[PDB]
Amino acid sequence: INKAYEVTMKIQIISGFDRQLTAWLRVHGRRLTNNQKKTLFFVNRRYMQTHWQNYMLWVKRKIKALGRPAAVGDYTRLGAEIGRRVDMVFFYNFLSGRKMIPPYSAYMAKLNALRPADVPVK
Amino acid sequence: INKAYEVTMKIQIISGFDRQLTAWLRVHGRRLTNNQKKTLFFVNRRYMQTHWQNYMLWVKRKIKALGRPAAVGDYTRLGAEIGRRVDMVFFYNFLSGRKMIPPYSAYMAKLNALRPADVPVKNH
Repeated sequence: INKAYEVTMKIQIISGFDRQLTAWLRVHGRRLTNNQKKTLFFVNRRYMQTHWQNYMLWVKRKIKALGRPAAVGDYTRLGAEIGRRVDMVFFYNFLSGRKMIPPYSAYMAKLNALRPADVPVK
Repeated sequence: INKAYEVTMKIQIISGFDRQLTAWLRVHGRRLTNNQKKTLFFVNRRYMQTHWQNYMLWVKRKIKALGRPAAVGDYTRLGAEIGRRVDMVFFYNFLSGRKMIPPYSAYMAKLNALRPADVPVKNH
């Protein structure tokens, strides 16, 4: 059930990365402009996209290792695990500590405007 | 810091960062696209811009410590030292290591097309 599986995983991964960022922003957000905050949310979606194949390699081996028929809920749980086990807070700290949060551009707004279920992955 | 001094520093810093990137690329650039390489050259300019206030305080201290009035040759030297010693390699490793090199955008090509002397910084 391929796309139901991709959708629940994307929702959980983005949700999880977004939780890390919103938590981080409560501590560090004072210093950043609203555009810089939106850029970091873009970063979350882009990070998921550029690591999607690696997450799928790994998810494929975890389902396989179920010795069981995968239900969509398996995918929900594997996505939630990626969402909390990727250290995005390190990434925010490094990027902001290097003063290199990129400018908020229309192409970033475009990605942020999609529903999480529709964020394109390959 | 006066305009003439600003200009020799931007030239030397961008040149130094560019040399560091050119070096790093020999090791780490085999599988990047031309686009991705051009983004890291943009990153060098952007890095200088966002660290400009930091470099200006460092420069002020170095100049206070010179033991004589400063002249443009001192600023050329300090810009070259920043160009050499900032570690752009830890930043290039971070972007490439995480597969987060940004796409090459039109605004980036615009910044890359300026002469280093004309890259805007907050110094006016």
